Amino acid sequence: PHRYRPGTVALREIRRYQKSTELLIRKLPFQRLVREIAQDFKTDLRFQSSAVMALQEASEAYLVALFEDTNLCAIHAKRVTIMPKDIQLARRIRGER
Amino acid sequence: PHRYRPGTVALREIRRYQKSTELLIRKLPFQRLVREIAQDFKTDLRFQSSAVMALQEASEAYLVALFEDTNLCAIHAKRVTIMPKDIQLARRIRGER
Amino acid sequence: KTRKESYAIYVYKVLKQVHPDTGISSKAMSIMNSFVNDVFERIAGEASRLAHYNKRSTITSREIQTAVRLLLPGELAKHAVSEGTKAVTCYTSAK
Amino acid sequence: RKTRKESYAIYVYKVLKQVHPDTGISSKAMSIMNSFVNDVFERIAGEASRLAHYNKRSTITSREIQTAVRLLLPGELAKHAVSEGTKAVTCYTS
Amino acid sequence: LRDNIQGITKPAIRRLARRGGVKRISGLIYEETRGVLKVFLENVIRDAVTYTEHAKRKTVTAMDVVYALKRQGRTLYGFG
Amino acid sequence: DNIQGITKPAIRRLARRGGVKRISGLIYEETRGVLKVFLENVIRDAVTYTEHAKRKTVTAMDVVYALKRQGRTLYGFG
Amino acid sequence: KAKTRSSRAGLQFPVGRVHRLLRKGNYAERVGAGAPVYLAAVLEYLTAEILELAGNAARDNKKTRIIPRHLQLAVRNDEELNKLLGRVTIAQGGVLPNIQSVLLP
Amino acid sequence: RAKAKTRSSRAGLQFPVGRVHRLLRKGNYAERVGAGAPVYLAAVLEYLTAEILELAGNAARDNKKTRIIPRHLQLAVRNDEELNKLLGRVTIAQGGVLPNIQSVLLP
Repeated sequence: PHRYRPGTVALREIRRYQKSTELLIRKLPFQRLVREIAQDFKTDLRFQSSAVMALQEASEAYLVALFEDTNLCAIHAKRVTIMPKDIQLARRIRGER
Repeated sequence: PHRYRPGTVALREIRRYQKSTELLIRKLPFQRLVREIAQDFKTDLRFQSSAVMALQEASEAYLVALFEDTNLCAIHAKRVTIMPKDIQLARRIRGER
Repeated sequence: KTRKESYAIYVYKVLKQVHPDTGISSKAMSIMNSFVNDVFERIAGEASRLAHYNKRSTITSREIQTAVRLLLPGELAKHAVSEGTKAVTCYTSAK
Repeated sequence: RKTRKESYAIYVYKVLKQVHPDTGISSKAMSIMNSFVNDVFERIAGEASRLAHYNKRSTITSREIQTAVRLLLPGELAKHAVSEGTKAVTCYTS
Repeated sequence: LRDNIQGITKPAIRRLARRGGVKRISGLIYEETRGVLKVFLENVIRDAVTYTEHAKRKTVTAMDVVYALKRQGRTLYGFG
Repeated sequence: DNIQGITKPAIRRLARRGGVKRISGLIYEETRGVLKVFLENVIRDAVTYTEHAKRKTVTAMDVVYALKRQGRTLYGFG
Repeated sequence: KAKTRSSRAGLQFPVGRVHRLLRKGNYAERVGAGAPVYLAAVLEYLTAEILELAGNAARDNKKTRIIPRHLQLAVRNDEELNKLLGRVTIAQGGVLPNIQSVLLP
Repeated sequence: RAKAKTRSSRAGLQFPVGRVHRLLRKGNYAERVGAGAPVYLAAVLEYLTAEILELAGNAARDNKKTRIIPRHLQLAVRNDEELNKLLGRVTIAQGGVLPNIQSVLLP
């Protein structure tokens, strides 16, 4: 019977995830991804643990900043929903593509 | 009697100024601007001529690149006319303000 | 059993001067160590390029001062110049 | 009588007369080419110095120069620059 | 190996987008984001493996990752 | 004072080289503000290099070194 | 007789180690006398400014121990420190609480 | 006491090897400088110089000219993909731009 109006749980999840500091990706799938796309550069490498933790920190920070600039592009187009051409505009103004 | 439809002279001036390589600002007013806003850092400076030419080259290149990114923002908003909030969006995504 | 030098005890002393009743964890001490090494290498490299541009062979306090004025923004740069000049004066007068 | 100015004008002119035998070059383009050679020299030399400092060495050998070229140039251009350098060192020794 | 770009699931991109401050998300953002992340990780892994091969080792340490990111123009405090 | 010497047809020519079809009427004041901020940040470092070298003349190499510190690297002037 | 240089200049950072790291790391051929004293004074000032801003946030969250979240908030709320540490990622730091106004009901 | 042969001729180059070795010794990079390092570096600098002058001479021929002015260097760098990635944050004086009009602006 009780349901929230759509948008409310989105706003309180925004507050909940901007309050904390943790890793937001599972770490065994990320470790498998790193070892796989490192396998095409040198066969039988042997990572440490702090190397994979440093890569996960850097990747998470990059994606969060890209989503902030994407959100500003989508607000500039007088919308709310984010579309992939906003990502393309952000990465081309910034100087990456 | 004869008049062009509005847009035609704009397009051929775009072609004409993208074909040439010259300075697009008069240089005695630019020299007066440089000496004035340098007067508030050290009294009685004494510029060369190649210093003012280097500053004019660098300033012209900066403004042309800013107008290209502004034009992409205005096309993203489904318009043609460039407005100053496009300039603000470009300079804030880029990392300047 | 091999030595590795850091800036831990000095950051601890500065913290006990500004806030006498607080502590710091190990991760934040690692972050402060990285910050001090970063700013050191940045100022030293700028002073070296000044000394190379002017065809000289000596890094002095005037090169360090001009590197600080080029690297830091305004109010922070003015207070850093004041602190460094006060330290050099108190070092030469206590020769 | 003036003070001498070392440059790279005559060597760029030699390379141009190898690659296009009936083509000249003006003054401003020669100045741009001189600035380009100085820029690329300082990038590769600085990166090789930083590698030799990371690995606790006191010597810049040709292996540091090779790794700096490989870090700093993009793709196929690095693939051909490595070949040119190795070929010149091999011809220099014998 | 063909998977593990699929292992970055689709509540995880949602959580990253909400830390970024995003209220409503389309349904093509998922594949676009996976492409972006794979390109970034390839450019960092390549330089880390270059430093490791020059040092004549077989393990990728944390400092090689730090030096690679510092070359990219992205400093990282806390692992040195 | 002299920022009004960057006239209305000159900004229009820079916009035409940028590839701009149609321009509003507040771009001129916005553009004068942008150009003034850029020139302040470059001339500050050029005057700092000149003051360290014990001179009274601003040379072209000081401008090149300041622009290289900004991350811009002009070729053609020494 | 053995007094340190740091006690002579009235500082907390070492001056001998800064002089060793200047002579050892290939910056120039000679290194003067006031250069490590000036540089140790500058580094001490910057460290004191960062930690003074961080301890206040550790008070505001009612703690007696500084963590990287408190360092993150202290850096990113200040103005000139945010321009000095412009493109720098601090590990385990998070973001600032920002919500756009057109998204609010 | 023999006949002097410069180190450029011994390797088959055109750039100098002695000047590069001096500029590495007098430039504060490391303490000791090996033997093959200036030969390797002069080979790399000659390769990049020839690679850019090829394309600049081709553009100068296509514009019905004999000499090379900075416009041809601009066109040569900005049309290649990898020279554009190398010289990405670089302003070439008296160079201009590339012709590019967006699609939605022309009728």
